[PDB]
Amino acid sequence: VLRDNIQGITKPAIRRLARRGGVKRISGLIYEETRGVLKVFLENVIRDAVTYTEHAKRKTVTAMDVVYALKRQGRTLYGFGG
Amino acid sequence: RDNIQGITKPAIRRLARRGGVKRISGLIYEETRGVLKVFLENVIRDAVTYTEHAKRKTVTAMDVVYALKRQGRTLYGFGG
Amino acid sequence: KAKTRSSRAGLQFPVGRVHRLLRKGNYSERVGAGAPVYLAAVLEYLTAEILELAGNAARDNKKTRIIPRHLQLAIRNDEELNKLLGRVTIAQGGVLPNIQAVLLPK
Amino acid sequence: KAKTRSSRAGLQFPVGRVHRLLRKGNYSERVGAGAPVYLAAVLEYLTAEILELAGNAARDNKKTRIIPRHLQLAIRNDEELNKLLGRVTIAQGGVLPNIQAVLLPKK
Amino acid sequence: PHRYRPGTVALREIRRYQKSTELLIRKLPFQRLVREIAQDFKTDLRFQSSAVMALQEACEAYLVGLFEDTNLCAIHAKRVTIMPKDIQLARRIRGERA
Amino acid sequence: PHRYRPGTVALREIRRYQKSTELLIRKLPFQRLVREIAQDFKTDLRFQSSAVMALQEACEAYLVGLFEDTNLCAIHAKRVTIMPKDIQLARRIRGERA
Amino acid sequence: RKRSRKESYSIYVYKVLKQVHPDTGISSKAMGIMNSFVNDIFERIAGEASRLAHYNKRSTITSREIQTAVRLLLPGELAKHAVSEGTKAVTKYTSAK
Amino acid sequence: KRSRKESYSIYVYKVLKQVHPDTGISSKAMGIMNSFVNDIFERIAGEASRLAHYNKRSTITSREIQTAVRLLLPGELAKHAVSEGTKAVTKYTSAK
Ligand SMILES: [Cl-]
Ligand SMILES: [Cl-]
Repeated sequence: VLRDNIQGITKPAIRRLARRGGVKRISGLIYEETRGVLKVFLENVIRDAVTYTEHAKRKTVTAMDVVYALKRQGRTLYGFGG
Repeated sequence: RDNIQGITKPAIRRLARRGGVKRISGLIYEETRGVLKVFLENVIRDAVTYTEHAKRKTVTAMDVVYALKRQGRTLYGFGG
Repeated sequence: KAKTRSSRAGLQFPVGRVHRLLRKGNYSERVGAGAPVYLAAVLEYLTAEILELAGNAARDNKKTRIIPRHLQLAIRNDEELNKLLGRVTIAQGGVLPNIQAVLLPK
Repeated sequence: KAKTRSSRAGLQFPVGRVHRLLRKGNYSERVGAGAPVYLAAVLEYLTAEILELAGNAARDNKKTRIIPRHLQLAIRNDEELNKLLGRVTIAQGGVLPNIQAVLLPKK
Repeated sequence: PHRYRPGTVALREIRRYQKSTELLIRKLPFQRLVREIAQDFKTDLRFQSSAVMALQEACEAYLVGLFEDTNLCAIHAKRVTIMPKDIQLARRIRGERA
Repeated sequence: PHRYRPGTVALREIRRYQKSTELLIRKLPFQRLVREIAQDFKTDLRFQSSAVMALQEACEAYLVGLFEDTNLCAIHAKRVTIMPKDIQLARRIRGERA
Repeated sequence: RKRSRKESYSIYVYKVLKQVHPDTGISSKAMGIMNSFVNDIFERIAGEASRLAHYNKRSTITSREIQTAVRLLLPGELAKHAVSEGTKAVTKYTSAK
Repeated sequence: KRSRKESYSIYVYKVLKQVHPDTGISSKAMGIMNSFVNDIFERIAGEASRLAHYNKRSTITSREIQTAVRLLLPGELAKHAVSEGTKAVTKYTSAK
């Protein structure tokens, strides 16, 4: 019902990420640039994940699909069934 | 010996030129010599591990291919 | 009589040698009879898709015989092939000519 | 009898379970008998090393249970372990405190 | 009137978030995104709550990783503000793009 | 006499070496280095001519690819010269050093 | 004993070269490179398929486990096509019996 | 009568209690140690798997592992992992 959710990654949330980043000062143009890179990254992982879901004739995406996806993408996550 | 200096200034400049580098600080030359040595050391290590495990006293192209593939620097046109 | 499965699939790629490399490869206990087909298919296709572009690259440099640089030129200029071969070094293939604008004079 | 092989290797890690994972993982046709030993040995040793450093992480922090963050602080602060876990995200692990100098105020 | 000088809170804000580990994106928003993005691949999907969380951990870790690479590029150009050009440069040298 | 202005020989030295593929390090120097570095990990080793050339074909590919990244960093600093603090930034973002 | 027998792909690279560019040839190093290239993409597809099957507790790499390996390893257009040519080749082979 | 999902968590406890007998570990943190072992399992079982394939062997022996472990593990972590590895095979063959 809200077809453009990329926005829900709110400026403050991105600021905080950037803080953990160790960033002191943030150009305004960033947020959108970030939102975009986020979108790509999620898009890429979730594609591979759903591939894995679909390959197992499941209608439900599992935590393991997301790990198999993150491992392929070279982006390996510990603590969900690794 | 110390064959690292055998990677003359003009050869590094040559590589940089393929790299599309217009201007080259004098420091670079020795730095490059450092990074190169790390790279050879690392590849050769794993290469010679692959040799030793086959028990050969001769290092093959396939040793070096296997290494490069491990090291994430896959090579075409020497086998494998 | 006898007929190479490759024939029965319409492929130049050796469906038989694939089926064997699969079993002796330790990829699984068991290998479907379709697997080495579909694979030889997909190896052939990408082999062609490179050679198509690399053959073109040779004609552009007035050459009958494809050298590595043709392959390099072919791959690096095809966005997809370039992606797929992202971490792959092509021997004796040098680099696409690129010189960053701000380095050019006047 | 009923002696376990871990028991003979003097390992907590299951030399049993490992030998079976090797065979059923499609790594090779035949698995040596020394193999699921030498492996468990190394998987145990590395398990120790991480829990050794992380267990000290949890002292410092005045905590009794190890949380991920102790693992993060353990791994990232050791040069070797960090090379090894180079491409490894550690859920709920966060980042080592680091602030670049040029960003600090001069006074 | 009492106010802190530009880039003083910022620095505190760093120390705060580098000491902690909690996900910094409000969870519902993030979840909604993920499903919006799952539509692009298969209609009427469903997600294990742990899957959704396994992503957010991944994304948040990536972004925080980028901004560190990003922030060293800003600093490379004797700056302190991070700018799209910096991320662009970082992704470039990483291999995320051409 | 006549002489070309600082840079215009370089730009050419670029065009030349991009359009070509000959290996740009002297073959024998390199090979001695390889055996120097190999003695470390085991003495009285032997190499197939090809195996040396496989290494030399990589080292050169790598260094070339590095300088490319290096150069984009130097340029990021509104410079044209490459310097060590450009290599090091590339290699950090690449993930070769800490 | 004349020597040992190093197989290759080089005869299938030619067969396909001539289908695609009958007037065009290919240096030794370039055949080299195209060999490395078949070998590399071989493993890659076999691997992702090996794991695919593992993950879903299958003993058997079917065509499906290739197709899905390929959908995963190849970019958009190169995968659409690889899936097509490989689906084509299977349907044919099957209706040859 | 639920699936029956194994893990390594009981061995992590066992080793936690050897090295820090007074300390413990959260679900999340075990979850991580679990991933860690499977990760470096697969990593080794692979490099070994290769080593064998590359030398036309059908059997992964301890020798393969020792090579895998040299290749995958850094300077000092490698020397020790080999040692505890060597040590454990030696202890096992003598034992019985
Ligand atoms: Cl099949
Ligand atoms: Cl054994």
